[PDB]
Amino acid sequence: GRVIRAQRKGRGSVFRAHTHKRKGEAKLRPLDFAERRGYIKGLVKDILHDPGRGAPLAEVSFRDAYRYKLNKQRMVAVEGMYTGQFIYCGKNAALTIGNILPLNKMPEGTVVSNVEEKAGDRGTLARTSGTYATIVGHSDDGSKTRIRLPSGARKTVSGYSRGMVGIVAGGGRIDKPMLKAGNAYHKYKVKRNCWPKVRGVAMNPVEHPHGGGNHQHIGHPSTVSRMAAPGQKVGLIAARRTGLLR
RNA sequence: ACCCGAAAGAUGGUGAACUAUGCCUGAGUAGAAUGAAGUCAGGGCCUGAUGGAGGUUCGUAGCGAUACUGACGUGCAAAUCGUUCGUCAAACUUGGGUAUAGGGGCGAAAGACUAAUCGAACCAUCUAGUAGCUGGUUUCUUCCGAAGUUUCUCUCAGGAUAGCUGGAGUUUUGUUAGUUUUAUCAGGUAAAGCGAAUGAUUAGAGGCCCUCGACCUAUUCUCAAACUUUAAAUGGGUAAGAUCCAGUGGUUACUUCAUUGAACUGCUGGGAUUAAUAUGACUCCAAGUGGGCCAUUUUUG
RNA sequence: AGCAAUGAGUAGGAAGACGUGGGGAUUGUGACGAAGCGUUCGGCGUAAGCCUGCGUGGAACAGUCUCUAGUGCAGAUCUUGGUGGUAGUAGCAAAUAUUCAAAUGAGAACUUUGAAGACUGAAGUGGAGAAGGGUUCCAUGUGAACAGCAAUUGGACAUGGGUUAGCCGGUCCUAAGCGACAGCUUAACUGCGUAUACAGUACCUCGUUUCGCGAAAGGGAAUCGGGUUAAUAUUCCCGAGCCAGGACGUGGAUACUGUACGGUAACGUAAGUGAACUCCUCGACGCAGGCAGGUGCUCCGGGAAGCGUUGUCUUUGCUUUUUAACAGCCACCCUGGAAUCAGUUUAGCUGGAGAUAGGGUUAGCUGGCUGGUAGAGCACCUUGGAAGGUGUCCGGUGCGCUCCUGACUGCCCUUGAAAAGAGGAGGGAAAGUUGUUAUUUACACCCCUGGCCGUACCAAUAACCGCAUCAGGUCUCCAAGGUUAGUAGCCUCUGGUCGAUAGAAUAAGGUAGAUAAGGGAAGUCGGCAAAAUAGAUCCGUAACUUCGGGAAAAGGAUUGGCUCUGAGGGCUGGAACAGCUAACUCAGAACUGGAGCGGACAAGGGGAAUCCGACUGUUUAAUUAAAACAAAGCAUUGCGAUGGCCAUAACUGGUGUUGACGCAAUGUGAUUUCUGCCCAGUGCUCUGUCAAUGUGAUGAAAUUAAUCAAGCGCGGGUAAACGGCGGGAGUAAUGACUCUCUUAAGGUAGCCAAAUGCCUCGUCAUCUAAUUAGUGACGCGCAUGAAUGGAUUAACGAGAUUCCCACUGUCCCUAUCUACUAUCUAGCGAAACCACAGCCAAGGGAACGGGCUUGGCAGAAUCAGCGGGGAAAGAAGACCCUGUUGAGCUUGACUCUAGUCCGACUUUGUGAAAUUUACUUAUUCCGUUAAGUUGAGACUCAUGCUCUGCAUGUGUUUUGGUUUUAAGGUGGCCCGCUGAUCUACGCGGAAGACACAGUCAGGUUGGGAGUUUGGCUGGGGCGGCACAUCUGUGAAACAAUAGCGCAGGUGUCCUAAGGCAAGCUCAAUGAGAACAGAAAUCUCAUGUUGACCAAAAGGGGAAAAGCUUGCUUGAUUUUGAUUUUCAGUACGAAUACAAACUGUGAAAGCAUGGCCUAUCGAUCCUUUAGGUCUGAGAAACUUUCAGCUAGAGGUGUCAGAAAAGUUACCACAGGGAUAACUGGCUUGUGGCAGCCAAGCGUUCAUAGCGACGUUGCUUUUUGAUCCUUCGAUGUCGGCUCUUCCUAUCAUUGAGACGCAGAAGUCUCAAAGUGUCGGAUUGUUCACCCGCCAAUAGGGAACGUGAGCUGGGUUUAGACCGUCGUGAGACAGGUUAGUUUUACCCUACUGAUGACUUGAUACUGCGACAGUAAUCCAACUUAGUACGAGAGGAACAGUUGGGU
Repeated sequence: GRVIRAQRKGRGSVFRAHTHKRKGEAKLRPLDFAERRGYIKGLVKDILHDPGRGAPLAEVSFRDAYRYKLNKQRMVAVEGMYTGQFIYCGKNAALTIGNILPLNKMPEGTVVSNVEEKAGDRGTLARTSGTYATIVGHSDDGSKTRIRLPSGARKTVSGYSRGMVGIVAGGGRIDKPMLKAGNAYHKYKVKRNCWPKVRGVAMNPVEHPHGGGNHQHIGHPSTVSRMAAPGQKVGLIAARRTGLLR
């Protein structure tokens, strides 16, 4: 018996995300008339450290098309982007860093960040610091487009989907070692409580499938099926291959 | 269901005032030591200042609790007191608010903590839960008076079954017996046996040159729970007349070569206790008991 | 009534009586005394019981026959209540402390007041709040009880009284979060809940957020001084203000063809309009560091008051000298143009994107001056018996302490809330025509109102929580002087307190605290405890190293007081001078002292190595702080959102305000250095078997071949997945090398008697006088080894080991001193425990008696101690076994199951083609403030072709501006349309008849549930089957008869090895026959069974029961009886007939399987055989079904459940029916002593020995056993302390010798005296170094835990190795882990003490008990005796030493 801390994480409660001083969900500007029949001049007013992520957020000030008021979207900041810079969102904007073109306008070989999976998605792919999705090639029409993701994989995507030209800022922030436990602690405090992880072998055979025994060993295969239930699925899940790569 | 007694199970609720962890908003922590980058000068990268970094060191408050296996141990105290000791600007300490609840939580992981309750909290109920196991079980006299053995049993600390025992009814008195005698059988122990079989065993004799041998013939030493020709004592069986003996007729699908037999029956004779001694001899219902131990002789490891 | 015989009794049965509460019937008693109770007034009955005198009592009760029951107590660790002994006992001992007088009172160690003396010692025991408490606050009064002595006192008791707000808080806002709306789930209970139609009577034009709760520490309108009450105050009063809302009035500003002016500017002043809408600011924010300035505090000096000291000195020491909120006034611009760069901080920074400089503007604090304001407050003086006065002044100082501000510098894979509310700006909507106007409601003054609730007190060594007035715990603020680096320690001022039962003595033993000559760990498991070191300055500092460290390494010297000298600033008037003057900081010298001086306080012991973990960090609240957890680094795994992992009954959520430099799931554990081989096993993963449905055939119909998903098979990959990694001979003592059997691969690099090596205290060095320890090597390593990570490693450690120096009372070896105790008194005053009690020896006994038997004995009553006994107390043994008792955990146990994968059907419609791919409306997903979609059209320029063309086509992109309440054009008499195109009401996309969902079907599913995990048993377990069953023996001559006794056997075999008849004779021996023998085949003679009969062993058998041939199937059918086990049940096996039908033989007969004794199976269920059979209950026919009778399918635990582990995290009921200790019986084994005489002993059995044999003793070894103990006798060893035994090591006196002397060996009387210091190990033993006269062996519950110790063993944490798939296991190793109570009785040791032919006093006697001395050496005797020589004694005497 007893439920494993793998299983307790879905329950919510104490494993929820620490969202409080985070400064708004980062997105592209919601698909307008203006963006898809021409373009709309943004102005970058601020650049902000959002806590619990590597990327900066640019805060951008568009004029509203219909009312007198002045709107404000917060993007994930492509690097080479400064306070005072005009961004130009839309279909008929130039291919330069900052700007938010649809993917069919971008000529292949282009580096793109913060890309929309669907049309009007607001921007899902390649948002983490340093990353980008490169364009491979178009359709005959310009309807659909190939992209290569930060993983490796190759994704067909609608051409009327859009993203920012250039690489996301905060590039290469894993090349340092955190020397201290303290520096790990300050990292995961402003995210969820996922730290410190206890090894399941140290636990008793109640609390985990590995734990127990007069020597500190696992005792059955660490590799486990996709078909196994909640609370079996620990260790190496559905693994094609094990051991050191080459 | 004679009375009292579990470890547990389930149903429905109450708790984070202690503690575990997250979140929001507040507060807190002398004085020393060491002297990182950066900067300034002088000398040809060295020398001197400057500077004030660190999950750095010494050490207050605060958090903690190593040793004395000190004191105390019907305590001041259901965890305290003394001297000593760990850490002290951080993965730190801490108030209030808020989130997580019982096969659930929370866990820098000890099965820890979750109101002195934790290898599954607490409260009430199902519940007077079940117990082949412990402990108790309340007046007097009178009469009779056991068993620890048989078989079957997931049986070996229990049952069922028979026996031993009591009570309630009857049948009934030349019939009973843990005994001998008279006559007749069965038995293979004790002893005895090997110049009897079978098996074990010592000793010599007498049967082309030896030679111990061979084997044979008559003798000899000693033996046997799983060898025996022979064979006691003590025990065991049956019989000793009225539920008998004889003579004669009938019945019969049996039996015979045949009223020849066989068994059963009718009648007619013969006979009253036909060895000793003593002496009146079913049916029902039910209890307790099914751990036994000892002694003389026999006897197995 | 008579006669005779008889009379024990637990468990148990039956019979007759006695007694109790009520009902029915009947006979009665009683206020002249009922019931009950007490009693030496008594009586009766075998007894249960009954009757009754006397006393008390005051109202109901009894006898007899019946009916009825909540009907009889010594026990239940029974229940409730009451009461003892223990006992006037344990005890009231922390927090330094009280004393004297007077007053009050019945009464004073304890109340109050004074005087002294102490403590607290501003991170206070002080002054204020919160939580919690709830009247404890204040006054007056008091009989109890309470305040562990007292009490006149009180937080007790009683009767009264007390809490005043626009400004102090709540109230208002929103945070983490939480309730509800729309709906959505569910039978509801619940659970989810950001979805929705939520200003200018009438006319327009706007319109995206839903209501509320959530902070007495976050945000926020405004308050301060003095006085006042027995108890309240920023709340009352006096005075001085401020804020929110709303406002009259008089007098000023400004405008009147339209909202003030000034300055070059930064910006300014008494005023100086600003609607909709929009943007901005404040509210609004981290930590560390130093620097500067300020408040308050502390400090030094002068002046004026009062006070203190005065034998002596002292222009002296101390206290007071204060000023509130509120109100007024005291970075940026211009000129200019920088290199010979300049300005500037403690630190760095700043500057042609305009520095220095000169002149301005602005921000500010808790700064200065005046008002407030001296009238108040404070300190004094004089008249009244409360009136009136003077004074309150003027300056310094600082790395000082406190809090605040300011600008800087640094740190982060950490970047440090929101909303209410207040204001600004852009915008220009409105109004206003020189007067009742109109903007000013904060232009100045004036006027009015401010609700509701909290408000006392404690906030802790007595108001809270711990059952309590409990040495415990519980958030915040302020924080003085001296010493010092210092909020350290030590002493003090303000404020607070003396509350903690006292007095007397000063025994042992305690508790804490001191000190010890000589030696210096010899003590001990172990340096445990305690010592020693310690501050500052100057000098000096290694191995090793990740170059940062190690380092305060190690190792040295100095320090006090007093008198001097030198160096280090600031402000004034213009070569540097002249005046005035202020810090505590360094350096050095002289002198002086009992050589002291960080003088008290405070304050590291050090060094050399090994093991583990890198480090800081964390942990088992109340036995485990570590080597365990974590950690950074390293590596693997899954996942591109219709997704990965996870929650949910459902709806739907978490990760996710997320997107691979990410989230999720694992394993290793910094750095350095490496991570070898194995894919057969078990997992994981990659591309024949065969369910439901549906289809087709058969038959009257129910029923009864193809097709056939996933999975499993088949075929690959994968070890930083679980894991695994060999033997044997020969060969130059050794085996480079050759051969051989075998695995998926055969342990590679490394490392080792390891925290891992059984043998093992391994072997060789080293440390030691001596080492089961430590270190360094050596490896056939029981059982090392590579991210189950291998080998290292600086720094670090309340970690585990060893050695050295220093230092010590740990030790030799104990001794003294201090306080509080114990002790004695006054007052107060428990509890555990208690069958009855308390002197021993032996005996027997349930095998270690306080009681019993036989002895020794035995004299009141008491006090202080002590730990031998009471198998003392504390707990229904936690070890072990039993139970058809559990629970936690595991899995390849049995039965399932959430989840998931897969197929079918519904959802499910419309098309097309020969299963594929078109449609869109079901259904699904995403986005938007549902704003611009579909198809046509022109507006501008533009690549440019022809002015008008199809179009391909674009138009804001040059700068951190602005874009809102449209202008224009044009029509209605002041309001419209166009500008701003028509189109069709599809908000815009993505997917789409597939997903999803519902119901069935199949696979997977310790994630989870429920359950099980035999018995016998010289304890259980392992082993075995004694669990069904046969033979022989045990077995004691009928029968019966046990053990885990003995020797063996069975789960079959066979159409013949069954049946019958006939013929024949077998094993073996003897003598014979070409090839031929020891064995072939043939022949005669002899052959009592010596062969053979399917198999164990035993019976039985010769014209057979054996062998060979012939013919056959009785090994058939129908059911009963009997025998065997036995209950006289069943099964099985067998026997004897009956009624059939066959076989063989001439026939008699024989044959119902084997010549006889073993060779096997209920109910239920299934299955087949039999009948013209019975039933399916409305009636026929006819499939299927149910029956009746007889076989088979099987339970071997064999009279017949369907079944794996583990628990050291454990639990319950029990068990001495049953193990691990002592004790008891036994004595194989161990130990000790005899008897015989073969030989040894030059010769000689016996001086001394003693083979082959043989007889005893012992309970100091170890077994064997299970009697005692499981509602507990505290399981090793050491220390301490006593006594006993003799089987004598030494000492005394002898005897014998292969005894010359010396030295010995053997034996007798002998237990009087003695038997030691150390190294290693937990040791008991052992083995060494040494001494000595000698270092003998044993017992006393394997003496000795309310005597200690806790090293070992034997709980819970953790590590290694081997075993196990795992949880876990180990008589394998390793480290960390609570040792409770005496005050009872006796015993022992000490203390008083009643009484006896009187009192009292002194001197004595000595029954009896206990005993104490014992060893060695030197000098002479003596270089003598004796001896061939070497060597070499003794007694008496003398002198010392040990214990």
